[PDB]
Amino acid sequence: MLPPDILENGEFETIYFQTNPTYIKSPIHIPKSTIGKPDTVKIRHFFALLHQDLVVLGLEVFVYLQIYSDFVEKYVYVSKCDTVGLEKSTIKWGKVIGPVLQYIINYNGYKIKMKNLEYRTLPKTQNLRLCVFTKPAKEYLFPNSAKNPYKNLWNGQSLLRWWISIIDSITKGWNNHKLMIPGADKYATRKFIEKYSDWSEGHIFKKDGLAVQAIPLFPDDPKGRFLELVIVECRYGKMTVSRFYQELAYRQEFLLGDCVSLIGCCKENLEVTYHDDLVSTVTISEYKEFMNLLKLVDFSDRVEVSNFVSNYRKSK
Repeated sequence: MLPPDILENGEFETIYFQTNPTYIKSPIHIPKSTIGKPDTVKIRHFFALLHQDLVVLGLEVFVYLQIYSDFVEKYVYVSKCDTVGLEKSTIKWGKVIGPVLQYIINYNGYKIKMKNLEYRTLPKTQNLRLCVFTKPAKEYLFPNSAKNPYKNLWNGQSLLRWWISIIDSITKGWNNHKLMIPGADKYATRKFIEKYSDWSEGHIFKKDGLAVQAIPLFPDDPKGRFLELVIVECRYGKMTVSRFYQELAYRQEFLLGDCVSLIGCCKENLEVTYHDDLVSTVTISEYKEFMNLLKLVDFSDRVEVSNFVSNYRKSK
């Protein structure tokens, strides 16, 4: 999951666990007329890097498996990524996030139970979709960490350049690499990807039809927050994909934001082999319990951070 260069024989330690694969309703609205509706299985991935007894880096990724008869539409959604900054870093965190995210993208050892009415076998043909949004918040995962002396505080453009470099390195040979900065003109968006030959402006989802039937609603996604409003306000039967992205540029999160951008990459018709890889798997409640404890930690306080790490090491 990580190179020996990064883990110096235990000076560093990883927290990594998945939720048990859980059936959910589709994040992309399928009609009820829809013929051949897929089953959607969601897996949460949490990764954290530890240096001695302190958290230094965190990454949360959600994997959605839209299981059809002959293939899987596999969506990999980066939920949150953050650093702590209590110590002088010494490590370029892209050299950790990259390999970890690539591991999560390519993981195919899920223990999926059969749909009711022993483990379900996934189709081998899988179409990958990697979905990332960039928005320079101060503390995505680690509260009060923006106060730390060695935390790098992104601006919108530097965070986008950082994510483009990471995603490009782990999506080599993929069918497309799409970047959209809602509200920016094409020339400004093109500047970020001028040195990336495989990247183009736009998005990866279906270009026409209703937006709710093409664009997935991910949790805590600026894109998804507008999709939520379209559904609540009952505009889901009228707003096209084109009109959605047009109006997305005028949302407060984007128009008042700092280079808030949306990245998508696809790889089509990848033959995957099932390969179990024994990792820590937890119930959803145990996952949320961990995440709720992490939200109550003062990550400006080495005492509270070391205590949180100590309590997790006890629970395994």
